Amino acid sequence: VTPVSTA
Amino acid sequence: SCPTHADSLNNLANIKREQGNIEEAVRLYRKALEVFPEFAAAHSNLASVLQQQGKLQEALMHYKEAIRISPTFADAYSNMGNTLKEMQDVQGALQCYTRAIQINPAFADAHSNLASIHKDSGNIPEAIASYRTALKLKPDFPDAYCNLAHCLQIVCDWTDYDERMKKLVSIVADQLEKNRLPSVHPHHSMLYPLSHGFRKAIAERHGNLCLDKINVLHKPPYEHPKDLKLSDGRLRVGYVSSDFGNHPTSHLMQSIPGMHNPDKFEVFCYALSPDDGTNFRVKVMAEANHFIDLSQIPCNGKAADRIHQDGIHILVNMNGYTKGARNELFALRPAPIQAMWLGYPGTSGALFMDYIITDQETSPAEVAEQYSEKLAYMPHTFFIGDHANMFPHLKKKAVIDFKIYDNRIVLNGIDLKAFLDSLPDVKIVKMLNMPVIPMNTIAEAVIEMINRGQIQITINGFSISNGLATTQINNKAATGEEVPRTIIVTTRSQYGLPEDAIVYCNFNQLYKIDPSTLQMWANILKRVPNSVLWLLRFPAVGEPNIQQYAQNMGLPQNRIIFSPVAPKEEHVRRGQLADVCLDTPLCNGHTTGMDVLWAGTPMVTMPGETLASRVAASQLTCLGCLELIAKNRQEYEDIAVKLGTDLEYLKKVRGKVWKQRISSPLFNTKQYTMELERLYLQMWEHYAAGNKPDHMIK
Ligand SMILES: *OP(=O)(O)OP(=O)(O)OC[C@H]1O[C@@H](n2ccc(=O)[nH]c2=O)[C@H](O)[C@@H]1O
Repeated sequence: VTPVSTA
Repeated sequence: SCPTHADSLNNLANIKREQGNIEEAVRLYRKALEVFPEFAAAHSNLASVLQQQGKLQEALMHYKEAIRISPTFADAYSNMGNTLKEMQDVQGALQCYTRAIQINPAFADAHSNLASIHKDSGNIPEAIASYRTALKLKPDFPDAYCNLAHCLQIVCDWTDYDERMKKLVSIVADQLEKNRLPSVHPHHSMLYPLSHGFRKAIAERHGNLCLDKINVLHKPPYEHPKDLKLSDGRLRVGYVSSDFGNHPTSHLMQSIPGMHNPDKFEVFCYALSPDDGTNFRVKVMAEANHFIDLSQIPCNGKAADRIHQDGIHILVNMNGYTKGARNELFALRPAPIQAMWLGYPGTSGALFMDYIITDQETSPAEVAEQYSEKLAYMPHTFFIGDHANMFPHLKKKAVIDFKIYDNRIVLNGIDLKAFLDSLPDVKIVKMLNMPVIPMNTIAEAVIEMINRGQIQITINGFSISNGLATTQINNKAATGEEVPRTIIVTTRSQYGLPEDAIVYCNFNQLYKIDPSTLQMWANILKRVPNSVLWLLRFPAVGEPNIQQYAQNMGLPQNRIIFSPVAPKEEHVRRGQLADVCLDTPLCNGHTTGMDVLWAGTPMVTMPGETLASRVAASQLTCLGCLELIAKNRQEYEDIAVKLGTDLEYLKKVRGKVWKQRISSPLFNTKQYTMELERLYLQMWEHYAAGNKPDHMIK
């Protein structure tokens, strides 16, 4: 829902 | 027909595989299976090298066969699972892992793999549980240990922290020296005290995973252009990202493709992900000279072809090792110059990347040895944000006096001025300058809306909206896809912050905090009495852990206040309520740095050694606030404490940020693009002169 930089 | 013949060919292929001659290993495995088709281990082995080669469709078929032949082959279930996972079939992958565990309750790997699915889904306690099981079953398990270490990091469990770190470093050291793929992920490697040529080597080693997957395409080197004649005097830049859509990277650079000068540049945007329907994706599509949907071209060879045939001079990697990346495209090397930019905060370690776009404060030349790429310097900061464009309603504010504080009750809105002109008793405090509504009947109606928790009110025909209810008023405005069309009230009381306190905030995800950082903050909080710390439930399960270590450090529960994660616009906006922001030194706030600075909230930072720990300093340098950059932990605490105790100095610094955020180059996307353009042209002049990449440090 709240996007983040992910590996 | 002979099983002993077949067995030999398997042993011979296992040998060719240890020496990384994967090419030949396959040929042998395949002959082993032509001899004896019911050979379980050959099927399994062939499958796991096809998986390395990215030939997942076919690797799966051979795993299925391995199982058919040897139904108790727990190990083959687990690897099939991994193949299905890479094929985006998480449902069926999970079924494989569970099925392995039923067959062999004692088999560690399947437990670990199951934990990996849980981690990816965001359910972290269940991930921890399963990792722990795996480690009980197999106490020497680097993959599971490091993955668990990361989960613990995420929830801020710091049990046996110092010993845990020494072990990670130890595990990586051992794997690097035994020429194995490290268990720590490059995108995590900045969080641990790694021996740093280590971080570079971990990255390098992930780069190799691509080489293996592109070799099977047997593509000859591409013929790169050597002038700008075909491209009509224009330098062709391709941006490659999986994040043209609702993603931090788009919140930083969505305005840039449109700002390129069309006389000298032709801009291609290569999307790695389908249209998510958001305005961020709309804009890029509408403003880039060319927009190319590579999610429709899933084969890496055909995609690289397309890049080459479009005629790109500089290909920009905005992904590094983040989710969605397809570095195989860069490994194929379809453009003469290829640069890392913005989206990934570290080196790629890979040979196929030429430059990293950074700056002198983030990556000083002293530390060039951290990066495998050559450094290319932007003149101020390589960081940029779209806040001027996304949130112009926060360019000016106004307050309500409820007894002159700039952060207790705050109004923002495009039509704020017009509303204030309809009010009788507005006082104008000078700094621009800040209007102050006095406590009249109007002020009370606003406060009542906030207290009763109502959506919105009307006053003199203007719409006044409750800051906590914006997704109900206009959902696109909440996400940052539209500028809000109403006046928006934001108050401390909304978030349970004490009206008359010094508020120190940090809005980053909790994984960026470590026991030293929390110690530092506890120090600051004791020295500035009445102050509070403002953190997010990011994730919520991390909260009780912090509360715990906080009380251990002698801070009553009430000195740290946790809020839920907000929609993008509310999140940026509510930074205005803070007094100072305390930046995590382990891994800085990046997008979050820009977000807190746009609210005009000063931010104390302590630049570490890794790129990721220097970005905040770099942002502040550019803004022109050297007094917020600490040389050490003692200095950090001191700056923070001064800001909390010396109210005159606070007002001065706060005012300086509020002003500089417009007047400095930090949020100026036009100037940024132009600087970036100059940098591109340097890189090209250099290449066209027949040179291999070297540092562009101006
Ligand atoms: O790039 P960073 O490392 O600085 O940021 P992350 O990758 O950790 O992701 C943060 C994203 O989450 C947004 N955000 C923060 C708090 C909140 O309440 N809502 C919210 O949306 C940040 O804006 C950033 O995009």
